[PDB]
Amino acid sequence: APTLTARLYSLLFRRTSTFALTIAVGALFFERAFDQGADAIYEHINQGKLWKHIKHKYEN
Amino acid sequence: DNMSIDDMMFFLQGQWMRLCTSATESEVVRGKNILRNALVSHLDGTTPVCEDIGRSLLTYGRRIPLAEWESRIAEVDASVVREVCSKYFYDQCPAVAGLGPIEQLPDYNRIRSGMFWLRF
Amino acid sequence: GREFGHLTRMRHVITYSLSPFEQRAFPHYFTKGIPNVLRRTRACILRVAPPFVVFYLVYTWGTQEFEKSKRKNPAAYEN
Amino acid sequence: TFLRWASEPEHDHRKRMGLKMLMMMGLLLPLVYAMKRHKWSVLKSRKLAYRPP
Amino acid sequence: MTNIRKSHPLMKIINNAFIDLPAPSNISSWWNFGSLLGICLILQILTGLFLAMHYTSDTTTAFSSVTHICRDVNYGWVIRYLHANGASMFFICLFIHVGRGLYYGSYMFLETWNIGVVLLFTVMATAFMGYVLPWGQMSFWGATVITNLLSAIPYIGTDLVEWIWGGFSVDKATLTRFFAFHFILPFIITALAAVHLLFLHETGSNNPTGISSDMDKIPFHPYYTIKDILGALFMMLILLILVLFSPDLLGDPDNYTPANPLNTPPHIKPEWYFLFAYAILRSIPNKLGGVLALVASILILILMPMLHTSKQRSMMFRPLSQCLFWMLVADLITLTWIGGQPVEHPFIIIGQLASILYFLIILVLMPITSIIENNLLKW
Amino acid sequence: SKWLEGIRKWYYNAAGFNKLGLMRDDTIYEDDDVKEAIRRLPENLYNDRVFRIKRALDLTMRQQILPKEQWTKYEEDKFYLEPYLKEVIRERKEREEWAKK
Amino acid sequence: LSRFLGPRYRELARNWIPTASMWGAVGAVGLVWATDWRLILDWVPYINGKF
Ligand code: HEM
Ligand code: HEM
Repeated sequence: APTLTARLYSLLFRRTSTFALTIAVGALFFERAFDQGADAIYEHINQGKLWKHIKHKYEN
Repeated sequence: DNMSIDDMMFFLQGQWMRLCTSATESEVVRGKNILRNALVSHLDGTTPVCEDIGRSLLTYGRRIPLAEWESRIAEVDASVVREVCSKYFYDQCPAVAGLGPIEQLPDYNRIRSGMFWLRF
Repeated sequence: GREFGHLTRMRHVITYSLSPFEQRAFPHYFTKGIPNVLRRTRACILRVAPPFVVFYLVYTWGTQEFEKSKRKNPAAYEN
Repeated sequence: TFLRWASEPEHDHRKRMGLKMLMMMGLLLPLVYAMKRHKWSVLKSRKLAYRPP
Repeated sequence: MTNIRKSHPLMKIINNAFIDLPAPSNISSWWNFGSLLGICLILQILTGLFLAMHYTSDTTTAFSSVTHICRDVNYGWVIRYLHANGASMFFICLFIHVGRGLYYGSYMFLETWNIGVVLLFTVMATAFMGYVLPWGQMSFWGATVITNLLSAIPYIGTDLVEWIWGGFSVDKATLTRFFAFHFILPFIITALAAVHLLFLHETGSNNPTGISSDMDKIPFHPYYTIKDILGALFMMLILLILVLFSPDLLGDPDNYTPANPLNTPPHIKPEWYFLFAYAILRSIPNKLGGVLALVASILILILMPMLHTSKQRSMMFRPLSQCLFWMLVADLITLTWIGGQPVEHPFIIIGQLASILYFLIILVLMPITSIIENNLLKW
Repeated sequence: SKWLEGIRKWYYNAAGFNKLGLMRDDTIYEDDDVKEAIRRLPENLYNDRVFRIKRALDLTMRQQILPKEQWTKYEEDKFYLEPYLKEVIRERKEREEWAKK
Repeated sequence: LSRFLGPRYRELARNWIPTASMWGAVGAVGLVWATDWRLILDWVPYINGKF
């Protein structure tokens, strides 16, 4: 009964080509996810100050 | 020689990886023929034949007949060789023993790195 | 010139090593590492700290003395 | 506050980039350290024995 | 067949340099500061190249160009503060490397040490000329004072100063010259660093214990490569902390005012890396004496190999020498602090005593102490 | 003498080459005279010196010190290289003196 | 300095002093010529015409 990690190795990490493709796709998705999450964190920490948080009052 | 260890290790690991990744039919036929000749030539004379009988009974539980060996050899193809070599030789940690002027022998990290190809 | 083959002559020195994949990256990292760090700090501190302690004393003395120098002297305006 | 914005108009963007770099470093530094340890474990666990004749 | 890494000429050089280079197994994290310096140099070159795409060397447009980079070039502030704080990190790594060389006896590699001293001089010149480029008040007046120091040279000082100035005082000509020199010098620094690494590879690398490590050499590619990458990551962490949280921590606020040649700033102090030399200069009352002392401060590294008297290369096994070395480091911090502080009653005497102690520690106390240690070891 | 021996022993313990298993001559700087002296050493002493140095470099690699029972004692430290180094320096002094006149 | 204090080196200094003095003159003339040092050049008769 292979574990998750062994499964990951035998599926994607064994040959460098699949490794690199995994790295690229993970890179794209991680970039998206980290950007979203960090932006959420920064906005929450600075909630009420950012122009995006107050533009509605002065817009329209 | 003391100054040729690194080169020979590089070539040996290169051959291992070449068999693992891009073995060809012709060399497979050569290997099968060599194996057939070794099997038939070794089992010549009462002493080697008796040795094979005893060792085969102890290990295989049966003396595999030469015809069975020939059939199993004939089943071998380039795909089979690549599969088995990838299973046993590729990205596997090796065991190394050195004796004498072995300073040029690559450090174990380099030896393990040689066991896989970044191209493949 | 300096290549692995002919660096030096050594005899009868046997070295046993383990594959990275067979051994843990962080073995006893805190159970052994923290005592070792404490030992290293103990060995070094007597030699290292005192010069910086003297520097801190000098710095505090200089800052305080400058602040006193800028301060007014009552005797100058006694008359 | 307006004068501070004038002097440093990239202030909020600088803070955002600083947060992102802090998180990315907090991720990477342990991982690169782990890679270094994995490569160095062969030497760290190396046992040398002198066996003179 | 042959391995291309070992047979192709460019690949052969690269291999012998940073792939199969026999490196000692026990070099500490103090041996990553050299690679950190190389990374800093490459980073400074790239960042300065991107800055120069928007920098103009005319006095009418210098400060306006810097403001244009800061506010209008996309991500211009990142590049600019990366350069400014990377210079400080550069000098941090330079000082740490010099300290490592003193402590572990790396100065015994005469050729590498002397090339390193030349690199130090060139890097300090590059930093000074670069600081003039923003053309703030600090740039102008610090340039005036530092260049005016050269006038103390007898019989040729005035002519040499006016030649460097390009005129009667610091002005547009000087700014343009400093831009050209600050551009060209880093590449000379790279060439000198290549010669530096060549001389180093000729004799190998000294280990912390100070004993020859030919028995225990390990390849550079599978170990120190990842170790240096890690050091680069840590250095980048520190640098990005500076860039993205305290971008003006190490810079004087006055440099954000346009240079006024008719009014001086309240305080005229050079950058922090030059502060110890500035304090030494101020210590000596005579101008020529001050200039000579400032030169000797750096040139003493040339005499350091001659001063070596211990039978042991490294200070790891010499406790008293370690006490002297840390006294010297504390003295350097003291000199930097005094050079920061204004010239007044408390600071003057501390600076004079600190400079005297610096020269004494390097010249007299350390060799005598090493001789005493040799006697103690019965050597 | 006892006072001098006491201060020498204090310095010996203050220096860490005993902690790493090295002897005093193991820590000498390898100048040309020292290189010739090492070259002239008998095989047993050369191999022992090489192993002690390698073990010390290994210990410093992991920032560890040898167990206190294995520390080299001040009394048992033997200056193996010193006779050979003295002979080499004597030969060098003779050559320099001949060169002088 | 200890090695280079003997009869032979004192002879060797005497042999190379005329050469060292000659090269020093070459440096002295070259510096004056390159810099057009008017202090020294005024004494020389023909070159004095420059100024
Ligand atoms: C070791 C390499 C270098 C060092 C130590 C160095 C040092 C400095 C320093 C301290 C400043 C002042 C920055 C400020 O006041 O904000 C500066 C500015 C500058 N340097 Fe460099 N520099 C280096 C390389 C270069 C290179 C290679 C170039 C161009 C190819 C360059 C171009 C500039 C420019 C355009 C500025 C103006 C930035 C500003 O106004 O803030 N520098 N340099
Ligand atoms: C931009 C400035 C410099 C660069 C790029 C540079 C580069 C390097 C590099 C890559 C190394 C090998 C790595 C290491 O040993 O840590 C090294 C070592 C060394 N450098 Fe520097 N260096 C610089 C400044 C200096 C200075 C200012 C000095 C002396 C005053 C110096 C003297 C030495 C010495 C003696 C070594 C040998 C260290 C050893 O063998 O352990 N370098 N340098």
